[PDB]
Amino acid sequence: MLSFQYPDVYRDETAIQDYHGHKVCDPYAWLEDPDSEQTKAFVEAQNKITVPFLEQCPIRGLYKERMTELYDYPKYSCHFKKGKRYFYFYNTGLQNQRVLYVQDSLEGEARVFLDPNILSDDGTVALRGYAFSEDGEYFAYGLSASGSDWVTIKFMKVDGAKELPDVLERVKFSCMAWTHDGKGMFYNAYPQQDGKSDGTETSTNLHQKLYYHVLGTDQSEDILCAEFPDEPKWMGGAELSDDGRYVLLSIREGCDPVNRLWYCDLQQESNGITGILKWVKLIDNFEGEYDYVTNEGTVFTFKTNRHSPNYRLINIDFTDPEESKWKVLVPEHEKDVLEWVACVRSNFLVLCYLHDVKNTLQLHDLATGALLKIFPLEVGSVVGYSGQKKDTEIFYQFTSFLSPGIIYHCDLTKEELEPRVFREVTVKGIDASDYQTVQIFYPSKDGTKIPMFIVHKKGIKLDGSHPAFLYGFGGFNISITPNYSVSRLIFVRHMGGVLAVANIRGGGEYGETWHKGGILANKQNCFDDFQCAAEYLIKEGYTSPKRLTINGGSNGGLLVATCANQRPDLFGCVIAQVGVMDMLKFHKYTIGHAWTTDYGCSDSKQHFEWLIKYSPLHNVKLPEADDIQYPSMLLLTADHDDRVVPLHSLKFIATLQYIVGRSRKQNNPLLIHVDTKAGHGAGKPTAKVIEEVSDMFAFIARCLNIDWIP
Ligand SMILES: *C(=O)[C@@H]1CCCN1C(=O)[C@@H]1CCCN1C(=O)OCc1ccccc1
Repeated sequence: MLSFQYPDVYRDETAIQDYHGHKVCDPYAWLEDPDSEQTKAFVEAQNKITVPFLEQCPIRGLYKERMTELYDYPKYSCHFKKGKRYFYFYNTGLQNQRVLYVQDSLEGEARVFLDPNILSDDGTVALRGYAFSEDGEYFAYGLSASGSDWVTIKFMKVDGAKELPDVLERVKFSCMAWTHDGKGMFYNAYPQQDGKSDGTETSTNLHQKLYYHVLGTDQSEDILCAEFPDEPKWMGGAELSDDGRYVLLSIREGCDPVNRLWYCDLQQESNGITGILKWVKLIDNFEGEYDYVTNEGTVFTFKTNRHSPNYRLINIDFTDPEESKWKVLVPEHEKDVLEWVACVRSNFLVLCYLHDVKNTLQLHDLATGALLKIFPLEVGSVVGYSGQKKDTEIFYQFTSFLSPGIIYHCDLTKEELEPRVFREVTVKGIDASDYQTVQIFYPSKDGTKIPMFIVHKKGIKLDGSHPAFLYGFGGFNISITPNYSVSRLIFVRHMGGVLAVANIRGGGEYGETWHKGGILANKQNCFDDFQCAAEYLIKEGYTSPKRLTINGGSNGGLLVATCANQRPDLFGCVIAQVGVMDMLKFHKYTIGHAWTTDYGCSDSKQHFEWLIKYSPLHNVKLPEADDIQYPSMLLLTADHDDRVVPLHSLKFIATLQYIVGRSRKQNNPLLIHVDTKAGHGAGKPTAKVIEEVSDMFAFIARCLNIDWIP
């Protein structure tokens, strides 16, 4: 199998740090500098062995060809109205980036409004955020290059798609909100910093501020509206109330679903937006989340988790703000999570719930909160929606494991609300009726029942002979719901595989309690839950250890890397994408400081004690038993991944190759592929997406010796 030799990698044996009395050696600390000749040489040498390994077996070509054929289907976003026009995103099939279209009426001819594809040869410049002025006549849009979180905001006049001179730099993790007078827009920007700000730097991002840009002026003239100099990690995002009277500021610190909520009655400004606004600190702590839904005068409707982990809707009257006075409009459900809420047609509320990891959609009355209509959906997820307060209709997109998705439309002006299919596309080549999706609940180590979806060809024998692909994330209140994936379906159909997704703790599937069950001191619950999912698939006969592959990205990369260290005997292959591997230093780079709410921080003695036990980089160790080696492992990262700096994967693979790779019993490959002109993943062009999945499945195919099934 292995016809390559791992590259020489210098070990700085003097790199020792004391963590509250615990000495930790970091021999590859030098890989933290992306710009050094040493790090660049390291990346080149790794890619040098990884690429030929992935490209050698013709199965990569077969997969790539089938992926290009099957992924080539029309992809539409929900239509949405702004002013007197309708807009929608659309990709004919294989365009690198989806294009934004505009039409003057639902029946009118559409025309290209904004095509990101012409901004680069390889589709590496992508739209990242946008906002139309209240009247829909002006448009602001963010552009990111090479996958970086950094954004440059540009502007256009909608009538005639005219490019305007306005350009905003140093924008990142930014809100985009126009004042209803159409004069300008609020946005966030970071102070100037030494070195690069292109996605290849590792510099921590602090002191984000809120600015107001007046259309037709230079950015140097922008008004500073809010800043938190004594709290470097605070981030304040603005949004205008539906009536345009109030600017609502949501201040966050970390990744927990909580925020301070301050407001500014624009009518009360002495002379417009001229400097720091007269903020009224309605909710001035980080004890709960308050997500604006709508307001009627001074009565504000918010979605909250304040003493309601499954979320609920409350009305806070700015004129009688005390908590004891808040009205509960839609009480918290016993088990179902209220995911999001939208106000449409003035007095209707669209509520989307997650019931056992499946979405439900319903219409409620704004005044009473009473249920009015249930919008029927098959088992799956609602991944798109449109319908603001002044709109008289809604569009929503549904997807599932076996269906590319349906876009529905409902005219809310009709006495009898009847949702209708507005757009639907089927993928020729994947007959959804040949497969079935089942949801089971398995007990974890502590007995907690964890949901898991399994997708497989109908009528298979549970004899343990099938290759399996198990996916998990487990963290940040993120719910892993059903979604359509051509790449995974090719694994099922053409590689005879079984797909599994485990809804492990740390996610938001069962509200904030589920989230808390997989963070801080309890992070190990995530790893235990996932390992138990693998054991369930094995015990029930869906697969066997040597045929099992586990995959996860970012926090999911951490998930699979830890599982490889803790239970190498349980998996045959592990693909960790853009994963956090150095749990002792993650907080030091870019936006990593925000993740301490889920993981803790090594600066704390108590936290260090939890972290050191599972940190991937610090737990690589040769399996005790002679008959056990590490599973085949592939780490995937990119040079502009400024979300999770690539040094995580670089130090981790150096460690894996040295400690485990050098052992005689280790025959399974331990590799890394670092892509160029790409980042964490958002905005990645179709061409790159195709290459990435082709790499993943070719790796699985080679390592597990799986034959292609025509
Ligand atoms: C991938 O899971 C990485 C590593 C662990 C957390 N994470 C993220 O990307 C998190 C979770 C999804 C969003 N995110 C993030 O850092 O967003 C940036 C941010 C914006 C605003 C406030 C705080 C953070």
